[PDB]
Amino acid sequence: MQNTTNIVHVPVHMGHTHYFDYIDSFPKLKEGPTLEENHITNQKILREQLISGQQGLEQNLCLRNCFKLSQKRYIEFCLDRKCGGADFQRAATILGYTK
Amino acid sequence: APNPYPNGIHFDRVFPTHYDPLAETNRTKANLQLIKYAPGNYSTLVVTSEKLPRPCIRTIQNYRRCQM
Amino acid sequence: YEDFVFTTPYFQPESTFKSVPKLFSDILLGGVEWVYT
Amino acid sequence: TIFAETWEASEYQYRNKANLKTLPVNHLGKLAELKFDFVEYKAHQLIACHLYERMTIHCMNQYGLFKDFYRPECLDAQYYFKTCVELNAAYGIQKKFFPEHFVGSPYARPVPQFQQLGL
Amino acid sequence: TIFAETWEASEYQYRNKANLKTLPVNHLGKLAELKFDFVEYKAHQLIACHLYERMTIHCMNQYGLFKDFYRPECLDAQYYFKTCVELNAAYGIQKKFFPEHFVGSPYARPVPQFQQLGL
Amino acid sequence: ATRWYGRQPGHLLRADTYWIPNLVSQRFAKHQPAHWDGTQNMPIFRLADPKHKDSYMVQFR
Amino acid sequence: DFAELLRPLRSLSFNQVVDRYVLIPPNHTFYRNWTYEKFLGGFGLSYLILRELPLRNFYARV
Amino acid sequence: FPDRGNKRRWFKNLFRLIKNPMGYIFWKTYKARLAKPSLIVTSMFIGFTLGFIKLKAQSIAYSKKQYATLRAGKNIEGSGQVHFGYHDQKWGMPAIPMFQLMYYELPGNSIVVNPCRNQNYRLYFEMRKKLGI
Amino acid sequence: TLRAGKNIEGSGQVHFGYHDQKWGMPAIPMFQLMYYELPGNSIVVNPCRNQNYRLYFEMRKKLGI
Amino acid sequence: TYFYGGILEFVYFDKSNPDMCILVHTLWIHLLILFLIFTGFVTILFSFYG
Ligand SMILES: CCCCCCCCCCCCCCCCCC(=O)OC[C@H](COP(=O)([O-])OCC(O)COP(=O)([O-])OC[C@@H](COC(=O)CCCCCCCCCCCCCCCCC)OC(=O)CCCCCCCCCCCCCCCCC)OC(=O)CCCCCCCCCCCCCCCCC
Ligand SMILES: CCCCCCCCCCCCCCCCCC(=O)OC[C@H](COP(=O)([O-])OCC(O)COP(=O)([O-])OC[C@@H](COC(=O)CCCCCCCCCCCCCCCCC)OC(=O)CCCCCCCCCCCCCCCCC)OC(=O)CCCCCCCCCCCCCCCCC
Ligand SMILES: CCCCCCCCCCCCCCCCCC(=O)OC[C@H](COP(=O)([O-])OCC(O)COP(=O)([O-])OC[C@@H](COC(=O)CCCCCCCCCCCCCCCCC)OC(=O)CCCCCCCCCCCCCCCCC)OC(=O)CCCCCCCCCCCCCCCCC
Ligand SMILES: CCCCCCCCCCCCCCCCCC(=O)OC[C@H](COP(=O)([O-])OCC(O)COP(=O)([O-])OC[C@@H](COC(=O)CCCCCCCCCCCCCCCCC)OC(=O)CCCCCCCCCCCCCCCCC)OC(=O)CCCCCCCCCCCCCCCCC
Ligand SMILES: CCCCCCCCCCCCCCCCCC(=O)OC[C@H](COP(=O)([O-])OCC(O)COP(=O)([O-])OC[C@@H](COC(=O)CCCCCCCCCCCCCCCCC)OC(=O)CCCCCCCCCCCCCCCCC)OC(=O)CCCCCCCCCCCCCCCCC
Ligand SMILES: CCCCCCCC/C=C/CCCCCCCC(=O)OC[C@H](COP(=O)(O)OCCN)OC(=O)CCCCCCC/C=C/CCCCCCCC
Repeated sequence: MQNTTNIVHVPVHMGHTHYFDYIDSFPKLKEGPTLEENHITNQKILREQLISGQQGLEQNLCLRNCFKLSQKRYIEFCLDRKCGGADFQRAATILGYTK
Repeated sequence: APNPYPNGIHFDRVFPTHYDPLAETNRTKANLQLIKYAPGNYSTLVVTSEKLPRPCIRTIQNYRRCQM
Repeated sequence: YEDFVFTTPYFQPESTFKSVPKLFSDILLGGVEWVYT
Repeated sequence: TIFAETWEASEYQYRNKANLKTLPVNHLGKLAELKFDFVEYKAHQLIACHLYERMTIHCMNQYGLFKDFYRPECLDAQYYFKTCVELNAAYGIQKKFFPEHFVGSPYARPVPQFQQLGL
Repeated sequence: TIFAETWEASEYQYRNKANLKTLPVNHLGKLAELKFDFVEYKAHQLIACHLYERMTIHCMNQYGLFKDFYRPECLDAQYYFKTCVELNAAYGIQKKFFPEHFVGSPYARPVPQFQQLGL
Repeated sequence: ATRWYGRQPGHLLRADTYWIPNLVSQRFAKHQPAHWDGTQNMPIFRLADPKHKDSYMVQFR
Repeated sequence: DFAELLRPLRSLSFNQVVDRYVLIPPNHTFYRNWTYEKFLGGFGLSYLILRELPLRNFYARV
Repeated sequence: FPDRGNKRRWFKNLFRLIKNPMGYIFWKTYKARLAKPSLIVTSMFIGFTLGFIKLKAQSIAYSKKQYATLRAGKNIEGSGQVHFGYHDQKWGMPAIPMFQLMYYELPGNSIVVNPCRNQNYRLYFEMRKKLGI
Repeated sequence: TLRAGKNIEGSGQVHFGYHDQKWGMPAIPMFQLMYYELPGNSIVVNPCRNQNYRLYFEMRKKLGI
Repeated sequence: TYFYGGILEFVYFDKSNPDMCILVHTLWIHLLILFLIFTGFVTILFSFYG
């Protein structure tokens, strides 16, 4: 079995140039926004989050940290002990984990 | 460095030596034309596991979370 | 079990006392190859 | 666990993997390198890893643990003993949950039932 | 059987076996080696092994089978045609009964069901 | 299957003048009749295997 | 021409075809490889004749 | 101008070597061979040269073994028999009398068909008498 | 490769079997203008690593440093 | 195949059938080459004509 064998699941286009073998292009490649455009787009999100998304944050952060535990029984213990007697299903709806 | 724990695995080059790690106190040096010893002069047998990719781990965390 | 489900088929405890007589099989590090010159 | 003094070496060699280590019997020659006088019974030298344990004790009684135990005959016994029980612990587990890895096991290369041959 | 003029080159390559052969498209350059005049439609040159067949007929009509057909341009067409239908018959049967041998088949490397993961 | 068929040892003649012990010992050997037993595999000579007790001096490479 | 390839068969029956071209009596006494010994052995015989060329210049015979 | 007398001198000496190599070698080495070394040195030259040629022949044979192994279905990375990994190596027989008395190379002409094959001729003698031959 | 779990028969990179070889840059200007060897000192840690220092500057201000 | 055979395996069937020709003149040339080698051995080491 050839040692330099690879199975690729996305299309690649190989350049037919003498003395070189490489991938010169990807079919249907779309050039997205520049790094500066995404930078400006992100700053608008961070600016709003800095001005209007900082009240009532301490509670939401505690809920998020409680849900990062391994077992469910430890989450309920974290909510009741740290988050001031919160409910599992009621906190999961705030964090957006409910369907 | 201590004498490596006896290991009968060896590899011959010119002729079969019939190496016995229990026949000598200190292990004789490996001559290029005589013998090559097994790897890990100072090694033990353990069990290990590869770490799955980070994105694959996040999908597993999200499944369990949505499950419970 | 403890808020976890591990799907397994029905275990047969009778397989514990399965009579398996040991058989001889020796490994020879240093043996014969397929072709020689 | 091994419930005897002797074990077949092939039973602790792999069948589908390269064999880079063996499970050798106790090195009785290291017992003659102790310069001091000691009493050792031949009934305890074959059981796995126990000889290196008794030697370590003999050396820790004659000498201590500081500036006198640090001689080649005593450190190799302590290293052998510590290494013997680690290798045997791993081989014992591997024999318990991975018996198919070793030679002599009927599951390393299972023999099919006659119903699978189509005759 | 191939029900088109074109086939993906990878779909006839082995995934778990060394690739020592390809199933190439018809060699159109061999058609320009015939010195004599002939009428050939482009709508028949891509289908597998047929171009070599038509070339053989053209050569067996212009020349015969004795002392005039034995020229390199005509014998290579007869050999390519005899060889193309032999390989394609073998690859076609291997595609029918051993689809798991080729790249692109989902059975070459089966993807497990979610119930096999234990989540 | 190919490896297995290849280990079935071939027949190697006992006559040997290249090893000096056989060059001397075989001068005193008595060739006795090998009565056919109904087979086509009678090992009336030595076997072409490195581990054979009469072929270990031969270098199989 | 395809019908000319089958000319010697139209005059025969199937039994004659088999006994003619299939069931050739076995005879393994012939030196079949003489065909190559004569051909390739000719290079040597031709050399024995060619090495006597009366070309005066040595480099011409080269 | 160059020395046009030296033109094509390499070609000319090559053809003279082909015409009579022993004579070309003899006279081109005559003044050098006037000083002959000892029997020991001359023997070492021959022994080491023929031994190098003998190992070259064995390596040619091992390549045919690797080609047969390739045709048999085993792809081969690298080359040679100097196994870098966890395998036994078999160096060539040391060309010294110690190993030349204990070992000797396998003569293929000693691998034979079992003479039991000749007992099948018994069928021929019986069929001939059955047919009245 | 050996330590990673792949035993090696033979040695070298002159593959006798069905593999691609790479012989080495011919020491002539033609190939020395098209090819150049991989300089290991050019393989670097991504500078995004330096953006984790933002955490330090924010902590120092929270603790009043 | 079902009763007395093995698995059906795909292999490439070589149409070229090599065969070393057992000839006579080849050993003649071989002797001539060794005869030159032996004569050179004699010409260099067992030549006493000068
Ligand atoms: C009374 C006086 C005389 C009057 C009569 C005058 C008329 C004389 C001529 C008529 C009588 C001829 C007798 C023989 C019958 C031949 C009939 C025939 O058709 O032959 C055509 C014959 C075959 O044609 P071909 O099919 O092309 O085969 C040649 C191919 O090269 C082959 O290539 P290939 O690759 O296909 O095959 C390789 C080939 C090997 O081929 C080669 O390697 C040779 C290649 C040539 C050298 C390469 C450079 C070529 C450069 C190209 C240009 C060459 C031009 C040469 C023109 C010469 C014109 C004749 O090996 C073989 O195939 C088999 C060879 C083994 C045969 C063994 C010999 C049997 C012959 C009988 C032996 C007894 C005869 C006496 C012995 C000789 C005298 C001591 O053509 C040749 O003869 C070629 C020349 C070979 C040299 C022969 C010279 C012999 C002269 C003898 C004269 C008589 C004795 C003189 C005594 C003097 C005192 C009186
Ligand atoms: C529109 C389409 C067009 C299509 C056609 C295109 C074709 C273009 C044609 C125009 C090109 C030619 C221009 C005219 C040149 C006039 C210059 C001149 O006055 O003569 C200088 C030159 C000077 O030689 P010199 O003064 O008599 O003495 C030489 C020295 O003494 C030195 O001799 P040395 O004894 O002392 O030994 C040293 C010697 C020999 O040293 C060696 O060891 C080299 C040996 C090379 C041959 C062997 C290679 C090894 C492999 C084979 C093994 C054979 C031996 C095996 C032995 C048996 C083994 C058991 O060194 C040499 O290489 C001598 C070569 C001559 C000097 C030229 C400068 C060469 C420097 C580059 C060297 C590398 C290239 C080597 C080329 C081969 C040269 C023979 O004489 C010539 O050779 C003239 C050659 C021109 C011939 C033209 C013939 C007609 C051409 C058209 C025919 C159709 C062609 C169709 C081709 C189709 C496409 C492929
Ligand atoms: C560098 C290191 C590595 C070296 C590796 C090995 C090198 C190659 C080894 C080759 C050895 C083969 C020996 C063959 C038999 C020779 C027996 C003999 O008595 O010799 C005299 C013998 C001449 O005796 P003759 O037959 O009575 O011819 C005199 C006539 O007056 C001739 O009449 P002429 O004067 O009018 O002709 C002009 C003259 C000068 O013109 C030339 O030769 C220059 C151009 C010749 C063409 C280039 C040659 C290419 C190679 C030939 C074709 C492939 C191989 C053929 C088979 C050859 C083996 C027999 O032609 C000749 O010298 C004789 C003809 C040359 C052969 C041409 C025909 C070849 C085809 C043979 C057909 C017959 C055989 C049947 C086929 C056999 C195969 C199954 O010489 C030869 O025939 C050729 C010898 C070639 C030797 C070349 C290299 C020798 C030196 C190697 C040094 C090794 C290193 C160690 C040295 C240590 C020093 C310190
Ligand atoms: C196509 C294949 C290509 C690959 C193979 C290529 C092979 C090429 C070889 C070609 C020939 C080599 C060049 C010879 C030039 C012509 C003859 C000559 O030398 O003129 C006479 C001239 C003096 O001799 P003289 O005038 O007759 O006086 C002597 C008295 O009459 C009486 O004697 P004395 O009382 O005055 O002193 C005692 C005696 C001392 O006794 C000896 O002669 C010492 C030799 C003992 C045997 C050595 C083993 C045989 C070597 C050949 C077999 C190779 C084995 C396989 C190699 C495997 C590894 C590759 O002195 C001598 O007789 C001569 C010794 C001077 C050294 C001879 C030249 C070196 C040995 C031959 C080189 C072999 C290379 C083969 C492979 C090369 C692959 C790259 O020698 C010189 O040129 C003086 C040069 C200074 C030599 C001393 C310092 C040398 C230090 C470098 C040593 C290199 C060793 C290489 C080892 C090879 C690998 C293990
Ligand atoms: C009634 C009293 C006795 C009369 C006896 C009759 C004598 C008749 C003499 C007949 C002469 C024959 C003339 C024709 C031959 C001439 C051509 C020739 O090659 O001579 C060398 C000739 C002369 O060389 P040189 O430089 O003048 O040195 C001359 C002497 O070597 C001197 O060199 P050095 O001055 O430097 O002295 C140092 C010496 C230092 O030596 C020592 O100090 C002590 C030696 C102790 C030997 C210990 C041996 C231990 C053995 C252990 C082996 C164990 C393994 C056994 C395996 C058993 C398996 C179970 O070391 C050597 O010279 C080494 C020489 C090698 C000798 C090998 C034979 C040894 C025993 C022979 C016994 C013969 C019976 C004599 C009884 C006398 C008793 C008192 O060399 C050449 O230049 C010609 C070309 C040679 C090319 C090499 C290939 C040649 C091989 C073919 C030769 C022809 C066919 C075979 C002939 C026999 C060859 C052995
Ligand atoms: C070459 C040596 C000549 C002198 C030798 C003297 C010693 C004699 C000792 C011989 C002992 C007998 C041993 C058995 C010999 C076997 C010969 C052999 O095997 O080949 C026979 C075989 C018979 O052919 P088949 O019909 O196929 O076989 C039938 C078998 N019943 O003979 C042949 O191969 C044909 C070629 C024979 C040699 C030809 C000689 C070549 C020389 C050619 C130059 C002659 C002049 C040519 C002129 C041509 C004019 C047109």
